[PDB]
Amino acid sequence: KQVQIDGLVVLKIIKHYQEEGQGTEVVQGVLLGLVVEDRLEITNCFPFPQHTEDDADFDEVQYQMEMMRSLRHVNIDHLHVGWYQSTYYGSFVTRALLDSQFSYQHAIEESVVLIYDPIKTAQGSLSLKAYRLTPFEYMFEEVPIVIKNSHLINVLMWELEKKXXXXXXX
Amino acid sequence: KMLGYFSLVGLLRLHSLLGDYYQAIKVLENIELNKKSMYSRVPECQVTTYYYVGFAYLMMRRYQDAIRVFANILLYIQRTKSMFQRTTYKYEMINKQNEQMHALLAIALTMYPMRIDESIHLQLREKYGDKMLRMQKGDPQVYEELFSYSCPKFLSEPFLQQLKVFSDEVQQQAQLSTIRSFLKLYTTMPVAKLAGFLDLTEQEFRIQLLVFKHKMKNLVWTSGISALDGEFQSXXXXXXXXXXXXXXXXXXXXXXXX
Amino acid sequence: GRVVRLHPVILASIVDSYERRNEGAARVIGTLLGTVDKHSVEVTNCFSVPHNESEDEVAVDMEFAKNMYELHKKVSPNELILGWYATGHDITEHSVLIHEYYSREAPNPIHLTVDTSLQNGRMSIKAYVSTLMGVPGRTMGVMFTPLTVKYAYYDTERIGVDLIMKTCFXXXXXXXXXXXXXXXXXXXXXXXXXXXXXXXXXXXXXXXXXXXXXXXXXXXXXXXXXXXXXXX
Amino acid sequence: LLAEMLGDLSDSQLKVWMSKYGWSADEQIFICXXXXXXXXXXXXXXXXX
Repeated sequence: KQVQIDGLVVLKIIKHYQEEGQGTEVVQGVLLGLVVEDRLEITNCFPFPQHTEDDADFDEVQYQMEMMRSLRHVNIDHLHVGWYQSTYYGSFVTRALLDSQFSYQHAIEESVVLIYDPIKTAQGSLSLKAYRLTPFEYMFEEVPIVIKNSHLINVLMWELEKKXXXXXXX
Repeated sequence: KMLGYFSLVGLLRLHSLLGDYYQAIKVLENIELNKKSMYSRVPECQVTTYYYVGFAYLMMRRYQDAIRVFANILLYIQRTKSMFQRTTYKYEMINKQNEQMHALLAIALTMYPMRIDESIHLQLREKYGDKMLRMQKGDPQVYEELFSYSCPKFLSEPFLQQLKVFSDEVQQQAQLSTIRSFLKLYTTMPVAKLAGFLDLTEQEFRIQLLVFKHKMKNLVWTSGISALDGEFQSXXXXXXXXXXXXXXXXXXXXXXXX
Repeated sequence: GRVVRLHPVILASIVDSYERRNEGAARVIGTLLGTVDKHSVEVTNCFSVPHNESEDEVAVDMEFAKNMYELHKKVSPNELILGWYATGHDITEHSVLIHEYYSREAPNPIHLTVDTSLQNGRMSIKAYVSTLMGVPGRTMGVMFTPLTVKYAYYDTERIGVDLIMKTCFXXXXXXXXXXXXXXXXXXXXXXXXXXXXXXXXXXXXXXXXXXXXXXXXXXXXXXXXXXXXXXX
Repeated sequence: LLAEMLGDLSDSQLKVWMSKYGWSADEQIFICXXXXXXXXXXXXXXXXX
């Protein structure tokens, strides 16, 4: 199984986690995309506001519905394919995070949990993983995440340190 | 060696005035020498060389080579119809000579392309503008009369130009162009329409002959000619389209760069 | 303002916005966020807008602007609403009027054109603020001032971009294809109406020598022809 | 017509010339993608710019 993460999805998750890190409050959001075959495309994400509540019940359905409706006026219009969080404890320190995933899985059994570490992520090393629950057994497992970028996106990214029909056909 | 080149050009010109066409052409072929020495020594010499090249082109069937040499000596309207402006550095008598050369070039110039330009040339004179109008009309009767009236200009030595040969040859080519300009584009054409148009040409019998003769030239294509019926019949496209698109882009580039 | 810096995320966000619709002809519009309180405007985030254009007239969803911005403020108040973007690739006739709308949210309005087609390598972005030089003895006339751009990133994004470029260092699409086929099966009438439009634009320009309007019309016609070729 | 044009030849003489150029009588004497797409893409881009 493979989670393909888009350029804006990865940058938003790193940005949000780091912003969250300055906050000292854990940061979560939703991942948007497409279940293709076994494989899942994550094309975008959005941040959920910080909540006093920890882990589950963090989600704000009024915020989510508003954000989803306003995006839909926006082009992407993509299913919630899971959620991301930044959690410091390693490795697999916290039980609580998993139950959240069970709630997502009950809504859509294909849902994916992404976890990113904004402190240990350094130049040359992004610290990220993707999980699903298993269907004496362990409760969950990790699938490697690849990155998808268009030729247009590749050119765009190269401006750092600079010194549609096709996609459809594909 | 610039002086030697000048001597060659002058000698060649003298031979042409009193000399045979082929030997002069050979001299012209030897004759060309780096631009720069001529540019450093004087403005005029380059203009004279350009005039000689134009004369050779005129002697030559092609008017293309002479068209380039004359424009460089003097400003000429460019492909894509942009003005070509010449430097005024050369001495005024030399400049007058250059203007005369430009007037001569018009004859070469008209053959090269189009169309009705005399903007650089003075508006008032009817000598050249009138000639341009007559060509536009497509009727010889006016053209012939233009030669007849401005018989004096052609004559200007008399032995050297006893018979007006070049002007007559040029006029006969000029008469043919308009007929080709309809240029077929019709699968099948009524004989009568062709007869009406060919009737204008001086020979009445030319269309039976004049039309077939045109086919031999190949400027215009006739289908079914000589037929019992008597009625004439008349990837590549993509390439043409692509070409046009290229021109459009070029124009845009120049605009952006500007 | 002297210049503009744009974060790589904004470039990628504009491209992602454009990509989802899958329309070559269509130009997408949204909001930019960042900081415009100095001579260097820093563009650091963005969001898409619902946007439609009919004839000269265009519709923007005002409520969408307010409601999304309000959520943006809850995430990060440091990233202010500083202007708008569209996918261009060029300035359009309606842009000074659209810009007047964004002025209500903030001023002066800033327009970022992001060329998501990326025809020119050097710039994926053109930046403008509205100003009028003015004419003596006459009322001042509004126009866009072109500002120089550079792409710059904070450390987080720099790290992110470097990581992304390391290795270097469908139903909707089908529907679009069907629409293109339908256009092809109709293009003889649309040709004759794009021929007229083209002439109209020329007329406008003549009047100016209105001119802007005509130019826009001509551009639209050309675009329509290009889209017909691509379909073929 | 051909015989006339050749100088009013007899049928026998005409035959000599038809034979010489391989002409014979019939009813009468018988006498006789991807790249493009890419180009458009570029052109379009240029126009847009």
